[PDB]
Formats: sequence, structure tokens, C-alpha cells
Amino acid sequence: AMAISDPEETLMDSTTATAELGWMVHPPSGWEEVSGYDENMNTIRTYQVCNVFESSQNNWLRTKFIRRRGAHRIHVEMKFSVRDCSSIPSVPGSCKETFNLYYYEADFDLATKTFPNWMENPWVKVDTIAADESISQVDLGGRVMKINTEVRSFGPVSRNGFYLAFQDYGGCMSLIAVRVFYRKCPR
Repeated sequence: AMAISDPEETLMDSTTATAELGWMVHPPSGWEEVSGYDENMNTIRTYQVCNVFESSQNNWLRTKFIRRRGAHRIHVEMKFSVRDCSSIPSVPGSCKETFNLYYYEADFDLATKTFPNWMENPWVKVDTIAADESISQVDLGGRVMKINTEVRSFGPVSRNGFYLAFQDYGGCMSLIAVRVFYRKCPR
């Protein structure tokens, strides 16, 4: 990355949400929206989940419908912080420090509280996401935390739109930003 990277068309970006994000949380005891104002008094809506001391966790967070606007391949950039299991006093055997990213294609905004079902098949899993040793920092509220930035892509996608979902299964983490985009490409 010395040469400037290609423009990317942004399909969605949580950091530009004027109003509360309204992502669907299943179950509501799992992820929860937390709003932390940044450096310029811009507030960032984030989601976090930390039920490390509850068993059988399977916590889904699903975005709003996202229009594909032409792309066939989708890139998803995620900034998040994860607490290492080994840093948690009395940490149980079940503790995890990754989350899974999924997508689900739809021709229109058809999802509800129960549909699609909350599991891989009908969701497609993109990958299990882990923290790097590559960390930056941001300022949210008073404080500066370590954050990782990971990008994954998937396709081909053919329907008009899709949703993403993020699943925690027993870790402690904060999803601070998500940006979905595709590489803008002159044929």
C-alpha cells in the first residue's frame, strides 16, 4: 500500500449512522448497543457482548438489509476489540475469543424476529474472526482502547441485497465499527 488503493463504493457503514443502529439482537440477553462518542464529539454506536460467565452462549447480531447496488463480491471491514480469555480471572473452559461473520442474500427486506433461522444453513458463514497482533487505537467516550481491524470478502452474491450477522459464543468483545463495500471497477 504505497500506491493509493482503488476507490471502494460503501454499501453500509455503521459509523455514519445518524440514528440508533436498530440491528436485530438474538437473544436480547447477548449483544447490546452501546454508544461511545469519538474524538470530534461524533458518537459511534457499537455492540458488545460479554457473557463469559453464562453457559451455551449463541448470540447473534444482524444488520439491516443492505442493497448490493451492482457488486458481485462484497468486502466487510470490522473493527473490534476482544478480551483475551487468559486475562479474565477464573475464566471458564468455555471462554472464546473469536466471533463468526455470516451473510444471507435476499431480494428484499424480508427478515423478521424469527426469519431467517438463526444458524449457519440458511446463513452462510464467511469466517471465524480473531484478534491479530496488529492493533490500532481509538477514542470512544473518555477512553482509548486497543482495536483490531479485519476484512473479509465473499461472493458471488446475486440477489438484490443481503444481511450480515455476527455471532458470539461465550467471549467478551466489542464490535466498534463495520463497513461494507465493494471495489469500484471500470470494465
